[PDB]
Amino acid sequence: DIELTQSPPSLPVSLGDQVSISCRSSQSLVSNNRRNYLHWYLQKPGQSPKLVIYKVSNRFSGVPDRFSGSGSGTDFTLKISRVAAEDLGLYFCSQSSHVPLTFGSGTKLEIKR
Amino acid sequence: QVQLQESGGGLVNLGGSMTLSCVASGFTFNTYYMSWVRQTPEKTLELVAAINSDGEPIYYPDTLKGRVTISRDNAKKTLYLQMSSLNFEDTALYYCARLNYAVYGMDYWGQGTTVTVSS
Ligand SMILES: C[C@]12CC[C@@H]3c4ccc(O[C@@H]5O[C@H](C(=O)O)[C@@H](O)[C@H](O)[C@H]5O)cc4CC[C@H]3[C@@H]1C[C@@H](O)[C@@H]2O
Ligand SMILES: [Zn+2]
Ligand SMILES: [Zn+2]
Ligand SMILES: [Zn+2]
Repeated sequence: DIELTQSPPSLPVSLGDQVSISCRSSQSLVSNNRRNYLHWYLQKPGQSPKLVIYKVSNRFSGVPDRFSGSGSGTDFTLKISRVAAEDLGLYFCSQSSHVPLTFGSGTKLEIKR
Repeated sequence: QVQLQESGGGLVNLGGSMTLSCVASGFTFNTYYMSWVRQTPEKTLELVAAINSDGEPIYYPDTLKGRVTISRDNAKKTLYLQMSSLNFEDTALYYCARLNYAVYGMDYWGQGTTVTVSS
């Protein structure tokens, strides 16, 4: 199936940092009619996954302007311009371009040492 | 507000069966495609099954094929998941997630219900 490799696995941050996390697709998301159906979820600690962005760049309902997404083909990026405590948790990318719908290896956003 | 509340998890012996429920509120349940996603201890997420608003399964992983059933009760605004012959690998956090037409994917997710397979 389509493997979604997220880099880095873990990202230590300071509040107010601007970060970019990556999602690399094992196959092109532009090979069919469903071009770059690549979404991002945030699983805050002790909470359910929440939709952040879908279809690369679309901010879901309630998602602040500090979040943005880019990419086409196989390399997608999620950028957070001023990390807040509410942004910490596990970020999973997801693809619905090819059957079946798959989930990424995750990037844990956590406070730095 | 869109709400999804899963239930039915607990302890199951090796080779046992589980029946999960997910009661929906804050939206017209009957017009939405629904899914079950499990999260292993490693935090890995995997789609277990998806069903159209008509009550027709639209996806099962080849591996769970034969031991899984996804159903819905539109009138009770409830989604179900049945799994048999549980093995150690079935131990997970089971989430019900709504499917969004514009996303072509999950939008809202419940709180999950834990299934712990035992020996
Ligand atoms: C899981 C899946 C990718 C996601 C696809 C999806 C995602 C959202 C969705 O939204 C639903 O869209 C319906 C429609 O298209 O009319 C609307 O009526 C509903 O309100 C809405 O819940 C419908 C569908 C249809 C089939 C799903 C695929 C089946 C698998 O093979 C594949 O891996
Ligand atoms: Zn694969
Ligand atoms: Zn794979
Ligand atoms: Zn196995």
